[PDB]
Amino acid sequence: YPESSGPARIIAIVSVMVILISIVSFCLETLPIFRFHTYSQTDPFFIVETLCIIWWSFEFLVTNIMNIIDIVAIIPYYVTIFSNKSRVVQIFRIMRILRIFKLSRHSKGLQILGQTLKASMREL
Amino acid sequence: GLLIFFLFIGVILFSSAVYFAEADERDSQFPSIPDAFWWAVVSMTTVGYGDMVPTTIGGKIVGSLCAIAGVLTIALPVPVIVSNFNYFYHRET
Amino acid sequence: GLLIFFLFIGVILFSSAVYFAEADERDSQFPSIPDAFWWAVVSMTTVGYGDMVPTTIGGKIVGSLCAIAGVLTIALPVPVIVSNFNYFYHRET
Amino acid sequence: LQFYRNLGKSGLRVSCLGLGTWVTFGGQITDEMAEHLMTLAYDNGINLFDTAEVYAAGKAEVVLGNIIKKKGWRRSSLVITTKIFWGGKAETERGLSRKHIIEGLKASLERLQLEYVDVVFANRPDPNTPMEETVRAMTHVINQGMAMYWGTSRWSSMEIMEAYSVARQFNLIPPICEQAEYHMFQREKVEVQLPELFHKIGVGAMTWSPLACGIVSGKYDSGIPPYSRASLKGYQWLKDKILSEEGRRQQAKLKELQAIAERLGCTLPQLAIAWCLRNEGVSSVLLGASNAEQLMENIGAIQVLPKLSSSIVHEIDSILGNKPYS
Amino acid sequence: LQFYRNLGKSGLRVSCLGLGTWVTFGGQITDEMAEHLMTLAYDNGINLFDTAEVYAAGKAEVVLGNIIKKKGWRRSSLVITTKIFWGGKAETERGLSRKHIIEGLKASLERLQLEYVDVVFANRPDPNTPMEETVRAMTHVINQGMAMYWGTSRWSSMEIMEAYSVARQFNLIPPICEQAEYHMFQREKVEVQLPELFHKIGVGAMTWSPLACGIVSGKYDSGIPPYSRASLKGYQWLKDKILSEEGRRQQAKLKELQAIAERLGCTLPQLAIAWCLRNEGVSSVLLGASNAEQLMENIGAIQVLPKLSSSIVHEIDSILGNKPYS
Ligand SMILES: NC(=O)c1ccc[n+]([C@@H]2O[C@H](COP(=O)([O-])OP(=O)(O)OC[C@H]3O[C@@H](n4cnc5c(N)ncnc54)[C@H](OP(=O)(O)O)[C@@H]3O)[C@@H](O)[C@H]2O)c1
Ligand SMILES: NC(=O)c1ccc[n+]([C@@H]2O[C@H](COP(=O)([O-])OP(=O)(O)OC[C@H]3O[C@@H](n4cnc5c(N)ncnc54)[C@H](OP(=O)(O)O)[C@@H]3O)[C@@H](O)[C@H]2O)c1
Repeated sequence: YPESSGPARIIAIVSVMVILISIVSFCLETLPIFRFHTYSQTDPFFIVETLCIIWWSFEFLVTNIMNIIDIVAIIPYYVTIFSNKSRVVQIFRIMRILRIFKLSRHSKGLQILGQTLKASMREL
Repeated sequence: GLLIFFLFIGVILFSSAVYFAEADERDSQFPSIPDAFWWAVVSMTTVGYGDMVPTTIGGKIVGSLCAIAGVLTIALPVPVIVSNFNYFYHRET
Repeated sequence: GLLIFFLFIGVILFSSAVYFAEADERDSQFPSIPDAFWWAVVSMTTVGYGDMVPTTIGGKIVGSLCAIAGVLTIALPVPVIVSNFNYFYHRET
Repeated sequence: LQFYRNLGKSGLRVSCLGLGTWVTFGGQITDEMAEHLMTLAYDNGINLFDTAEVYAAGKAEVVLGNIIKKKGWRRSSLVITTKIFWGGKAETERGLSRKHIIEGLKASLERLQLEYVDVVFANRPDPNTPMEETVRAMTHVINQGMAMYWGTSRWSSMEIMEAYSVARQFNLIPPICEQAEYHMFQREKVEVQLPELFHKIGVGAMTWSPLACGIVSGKYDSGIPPYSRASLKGYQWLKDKILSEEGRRQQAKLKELQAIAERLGCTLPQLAIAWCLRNEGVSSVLLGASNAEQLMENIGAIQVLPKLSSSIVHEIDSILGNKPYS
Repeated sequence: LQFYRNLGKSGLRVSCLGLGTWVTFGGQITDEMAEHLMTLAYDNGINLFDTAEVYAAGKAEVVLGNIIKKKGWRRSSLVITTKIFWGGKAETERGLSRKHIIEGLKASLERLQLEYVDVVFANRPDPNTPMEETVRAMTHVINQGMAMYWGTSRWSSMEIMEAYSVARQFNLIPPICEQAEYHMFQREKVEVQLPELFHKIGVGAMTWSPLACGIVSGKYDSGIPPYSRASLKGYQWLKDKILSEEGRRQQAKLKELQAIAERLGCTLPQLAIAWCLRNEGVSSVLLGASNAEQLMENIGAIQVLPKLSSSIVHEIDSILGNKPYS
């Protein structure tokens, strides 16, 4: 409950950038100007990233669809962290993008589209 | 706003898919995700320049949806705006 | 009339932006504004020939909007004309 | 000791061991295997890969090309060679005429998905074409940037010298290499004829079938194993060769050579291959392999090379009893 | 007095001062600075820019190319030169073989975003390649329109003459220039060896490191300044050179030269550079600069040139005490 009163409300803005920038970073990785322990893989695109990776797992405890939007918003991360010290785990870096869906928690227009879909499965 | 927000979504979303689907290519026309953006927009809006297209299968699958989703996306906030003109036009008439 | 007037507007408007956004280019496909016109129309109407496209970033941003605005523009006077046929068609039926 | 050597006296540096694609690529092995073989080799520093239009009706070139594109290796780090001669059933689709050298190399390039090969070879001599025509075509495809150098395969040293003098006569490009068969039971040409050409006009040797199609490996010491080349459909001729009286006589000698191998601390194939590399006149040996094990083993031939002492060599000559009359 | 001179005896007119990109472009300085340096130079009439595949793993070529495209200068008003030799870690990615000269120049061209360079250089001699192969490759890339002329760098005058005679032998194109190091503490080759080649076969000199990497500037007269090349990571060798006993002995002489400079009314760098241009055999001096100030100062060397009288030159020879034995 963001807009609960204003104080517990602006706690939403601190979730916006943590996304509207978590995305910004996820894209700059693929940049050519920024690209065994190297063939797979400390580094900014790992710095400001976890700078929010645990920031997520925080409210992650502070079920439902809207919630799974934060679980999967951190799942693929600790998954590859887990072995072969020396194309799997590939299906998980591409799943980091779903993090954009975390926006629906503050985008009514977006969530509207959500039901507009399930309420149209037979159409699609 | 809604129109743009959706696009932005479909774009960042589809640009990423088409990339990790071409990544492994001696021809991939997508240097990176931010690059694909151009492709994303042009595809969703059904312009189809051609100055950038998927060569692999994964990409062409991704692209297929990108074209379809493009229609659905735009074809939502638009109708409203359509009515708003529908009105105002005849009101002051 | 309205349809054409709007286009004319979006065109002269977008052709100018895409120019001053490519002006500084060893590749700019836009000799001048009057040239961009062709691009403008083709983009707004979602044909997407490709015989002319933005190469820089500014231009591709400009172009993005040009595609979007294209839809909105046409999708205003049209609906009316749509109804006018909707009627006349069944009237004489 | 030196893993890389110049092809003849050209400035092109090839690994002393290269991987071929005859019988295997597009034919006996799967593309998965092909990719595995090539990766294994490339990672081990081998930069030479030989193929031909004739192999598997062109399939081999396709597979090789596919792998190179998929692995995305830097073209400048590779040395692709291909051979031309038999490019079809039509009269005009074979030989070394200007028409076929161009059409053939262009076709192979298309299958290889490469802009060019590093060395193009005349798969065999062509008595129906004047030498001048051939040298002009090779020179043409090189100036056209479809090849970097050209070589001959199965040519007598007389024909190689003819090509060379013709080249000097018209200011064309001389061939820089000859692809000759060479193994313990086939040593006349590489040891007698070719050496003079090397010291006189710099032409080097890139030998093939170091194991005599697998005969010199020792895998046939007691019959025709299953899935062995000799057992493949279309290779009855190889089967005949092995079971013949001479085939027997040969096998009997490999048994003698095994002891040599054991003394050197290596395996028979490793010896047979290192043997081929003992003379300076040999720039590289094109290896054949139908699985990863074979290739990983054969590359060990490099470690044997330093042990091939005059003594060891003489000994081998005695066992083979076929050292060519100097 | 004459700001523009022919490169050797070719018909190519270069400014007697050119700007290089070693250490700086793509490396020590920012692209903003790079663009500023190049604009400054271009606006001042300098039309020569040297680079190499080896510089910054190729980054220098990229930056230089970027600037040329952004400024939108007319290609016909520029003279871009680039050097080839070290193009990668792979065996086949270095040297002057036909394979590398083509692949290397083609790669550099791609980084430069240019259809061609005006002069392509063999960055150093290659003993592993026959001269004929090299001259044929250079001639090839020129007929292919990837280069307008070709030159040698760090070649003995013997090798330069070999290339030349080989060229005449096969009706190829002779090199037109040699890029030799040349400054007050390195004068043997440019003053003894090269002059004969200039008068005999028209080969000219395009010298590098006129300030001995900044040593002859005088900025090290009392230690290693901060942000100076000697202080860069990867240039300890330069630091060693400066602090060595000979390094000291050198600095001691610059002190003597300063007086000469003051008499001439210029600065030490201006003198050191004008000095290099005193002989006709030198077509141009490639300058190095890490900031606008340095470049704006160095170009002043042109005004000093007319004052280098026999007296002044002799005097300098005495101070340096190293005039090469005629
Ligand atoms: N210039 C020409 O006209 C010409 C002619 C022929 C070939 N070539 C070239 O030369 C290359 C090599 O010829 P090649 O294949 O005949 O070579 P090879 O070395 O004589 O024979 C290789 C074959 O022997 C077997 N083998 C290899 N290593 C073995 C090991 N360690 N243990 C057991 N068996 C082993 C394998 O066959 P199995 O496992 O199937 O029994 C393999 O396919 C060709 O690929 C081609 O590029 C050129
Ligand atoms: N042919 C070859 O193999 C070859 C080899 C080497 C170089 N080259 C070419 O020759 C060009 C010039 O070489 P170079 O850079 O060694 O030239 P240089 O003239 O010997 O040294 C230039 C460097 O000295 C310092 N400097 C220059 N002017 C100065 C001034 N007025 N006051 C104080 N410091 C000053 C700067 O370094 P800091 O400010 O960083 O101390 C600058 O980077 C290269 O860029 C390259 O194009 C060719």
